[PDB]
Amino acid sequence: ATIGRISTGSKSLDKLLGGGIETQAITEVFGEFGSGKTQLAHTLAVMVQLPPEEGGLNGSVMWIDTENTFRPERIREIAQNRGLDPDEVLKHIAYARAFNSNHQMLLVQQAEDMIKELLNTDRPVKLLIVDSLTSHFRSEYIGRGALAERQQKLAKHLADLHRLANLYDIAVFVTNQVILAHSATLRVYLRKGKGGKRIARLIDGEAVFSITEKGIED
Repeated sequence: ATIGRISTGSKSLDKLLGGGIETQAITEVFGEFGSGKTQLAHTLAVMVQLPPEEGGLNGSVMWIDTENTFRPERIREIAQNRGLDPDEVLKHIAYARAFNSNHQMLLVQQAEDMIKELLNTDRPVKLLIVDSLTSHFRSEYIGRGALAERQQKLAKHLADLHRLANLYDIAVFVTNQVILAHSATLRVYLRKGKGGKRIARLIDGEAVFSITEKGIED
């Protein structure tokens, strides 16, 4: 299947990404607390639901939340301010809280059931968010020997996510609060800049955007 692209809401960030976030890929955003990772996730969960000529994929969303940071009213606000029905947009987000890293891993396997169910509807899953990818792994796997164990478990979790992305033509978008290896297909470093702006750089030019009532935009 041909790759799809999802607009982030920011023309600057879209250009940095080569046209938006890609299906059949894991895009990781990483940066300090407050860099805007979760705001970008909320914006993408709306943008993907737009039709293709507006930067979406007519898609539904699955969201795995490890930090209780999903805000339904933020979805509704972004949707309404972009001309979309807030309740329809919210309804197309399947939401799950992951209680620990092992539950997080099961939830990704569980997501395949709904992905298959929706695959031939008019709104197949096109975006799978894991926010935060790493928080439970960081809290649970700590101390001597934890580097190898944590990286091996994360590698398996990421392999599961890569399979869903590649098999079902989904964009996987993950957040990471920040020498270690990584296996996301694209890594985007996010940081605060002047004037309330956020700055994004690809890891291994820079885009600049604001967090607004429309989610993010230039």
